[PDB]
Amino acid sequence: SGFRKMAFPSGKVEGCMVQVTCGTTTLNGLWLDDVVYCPRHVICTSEDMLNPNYEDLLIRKSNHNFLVQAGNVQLRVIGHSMQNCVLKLKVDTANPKTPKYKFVRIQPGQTFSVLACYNGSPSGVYQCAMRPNFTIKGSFLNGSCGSVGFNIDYDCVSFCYMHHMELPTGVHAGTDLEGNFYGPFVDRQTAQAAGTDTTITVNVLAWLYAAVINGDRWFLNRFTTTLNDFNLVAMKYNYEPLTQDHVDILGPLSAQTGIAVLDMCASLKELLQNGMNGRTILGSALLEDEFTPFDVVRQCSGVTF
Amino acid sequence: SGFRKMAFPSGKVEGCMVQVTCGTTTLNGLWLDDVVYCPRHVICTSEDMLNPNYEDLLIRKSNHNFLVQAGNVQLRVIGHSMQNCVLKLKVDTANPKTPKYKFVRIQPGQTFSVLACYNGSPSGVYQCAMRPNFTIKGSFLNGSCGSVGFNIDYDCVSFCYMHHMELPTGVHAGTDLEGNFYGPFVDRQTAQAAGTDTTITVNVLAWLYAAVINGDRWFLNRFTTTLNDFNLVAMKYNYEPLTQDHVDILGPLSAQTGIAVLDMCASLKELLQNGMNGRTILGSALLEDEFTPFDVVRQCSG
Ligand SMILES: CO[C@@]1(C(=O)Nc2cncc3ccc(F)cc23)CCOc2ccc(Cl)cc21
Ligand SMILES: CO[C@@]1(C(=O)Nc2cncc3ccc(F)cc23)CCOc2ccc(Cl)cc21
Ligand SMILES: [Cl-]
Repeated sequence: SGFRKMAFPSGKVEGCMVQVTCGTTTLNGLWLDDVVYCPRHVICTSEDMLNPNYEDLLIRKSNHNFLVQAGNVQLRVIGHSMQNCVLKLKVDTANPKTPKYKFVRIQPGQTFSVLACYNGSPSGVYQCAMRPNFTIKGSFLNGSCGSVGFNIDYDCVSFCYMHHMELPTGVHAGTDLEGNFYGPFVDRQTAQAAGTDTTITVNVLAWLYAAVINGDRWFLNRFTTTLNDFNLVAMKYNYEPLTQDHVDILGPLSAQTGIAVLDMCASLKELLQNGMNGRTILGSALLEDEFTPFDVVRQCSGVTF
Repeated sequence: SGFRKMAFPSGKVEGCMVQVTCGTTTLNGLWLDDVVYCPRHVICTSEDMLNPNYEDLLIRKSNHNFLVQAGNVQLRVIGHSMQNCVLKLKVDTANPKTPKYKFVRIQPGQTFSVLACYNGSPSGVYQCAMRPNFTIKGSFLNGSCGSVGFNIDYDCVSFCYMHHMELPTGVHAGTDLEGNFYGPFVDRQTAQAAGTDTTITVNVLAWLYAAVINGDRWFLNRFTTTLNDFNLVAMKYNYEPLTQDHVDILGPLSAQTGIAVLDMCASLKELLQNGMNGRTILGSALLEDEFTPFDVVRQCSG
């Protein structure tokens, strides 16, 4: 019993975190094989960030301008190239701790673990979801750039996020490991804002199934709904549309608890129109949307890595 | 910016998790140097659990009755001793991945990261606190026994908890790494129950200071309170008494925000009276009590 916001074990990722310094800017890099990946804005000064020409700024740098520190060992940079918003620093030494890995681009609603780092040193691990507005509600201070997001499937680490910036509302923006931003963001000091966010409907439903598995049933009712009626209601509360794929994905949880996906949608509909009425669900007074259906199955079954 | 429930990076602890098997019982062990620590109930059968005589059950076991698996490598048990509710299995190989570590016994209100494991394999990491009733609100299924709680301050892993039991309310009980249970719990299947739980007041105050540091001030008020008047109100909402030690501990956060501890206590009193009125504090509609003053400083400053 118990339901916690749980991150993947961060060990396989901790063995890849390095410090990257270029001039006065220090941030984090991900050392996989003989390449260190980091935000390309490490080459920029505060004045450069206003309007940077990254090819022009990069062509002026030599390998020795990048200081890469792996623990108390300085790695030697033997090449450098840019891929979208990520800088790839070729180093002489392959990381002996390189795990089996993939670079995956995730969709909004998908969750991942973030290993927050400062000066190439991991300080914390937390779980978060890629919001529908492509931001993440992370916890990052100055120097956290280059910290990464990941999922671990079997023994393979799928790197899905690299931290680049904080928006004025305190939320965060970054890229996949191929340097493509999630969202309409750019790595430039200019007016940028997170768009209107929505709630991840399939995730709230997954978390309602987690509450039922853990003995919380007060929100259940005799009612069912149609997918179309539920979406008409959901749109009204800034909830993402629920598709047939979401209903299919919730199938296993629907079979385990005996509550049909549209039966649980009628609970969610009632919760949106009437509130919790002083009650909580899994120790929360808000409907939680940062657990996917797969996270619920993994935690309520104990999958290991 | 941002305030998350943050766990410590679990890598240093993952390299210590082993599987311990004794007969039909399989659970987790913590391999540090040449010793594997695990709950002593690994020697029990489901029937032995009502009234086990651990010294009598242990004296019947030899080293080869304990199968210790570190990854795909079987370790050789060369000794065994019991220390309170922990079984210490001496093994013939020191863990090459043994980090710099300490065994620390924590007080209620303290937080730590849990590396939940099954069959010596880590499955997840989460943050939690030692409740005032000495239980932890963890996420543990059958086979999670032996999973550990820890903090990492600097490069040293301080092991503070080892999981042993799930109480009937779904909450969890365990020991420090010297085998002393937190709370009035015993490693027996006799009727046991978590005492009435309360909110960790100093932690809610720390989290209110975290909200102020992150720009949330809506809950502040022009009022102050005496420590005694605050406690009289706090007791009525099942909040732990706030001691002068707690007020002193909140000193740094008070100095950083410019809000006196007793002024923050007056905001809390008002929050308890009014609720949040549709508002949130750091993305939460409930008053959070699983962040200590130390956690707030660490996450907001460094
Ligand atoms: C690299 O610095 C920028 C940045 O957002 N940094 C930060 C990232 N995360 C957390 C932060 C917390 C506090 C803080 F002062 C800065 C943070 C701030 C300057 O403008 C820009 C413009 C574009 C880009 Cl892609 C990055 C940056
Ligand atoms: C060691 O087994 C006991 C136990 O609480 N196990 C569990 C621990 N954690 C999570 C669990 C989730 C589900 C479950 F069925 C059992 C769990 C089972 C009940 O009797 C006792 C009596 C005393 C002690 Cl110290 C332990 C135990
Ligand atoms: Cl303590």
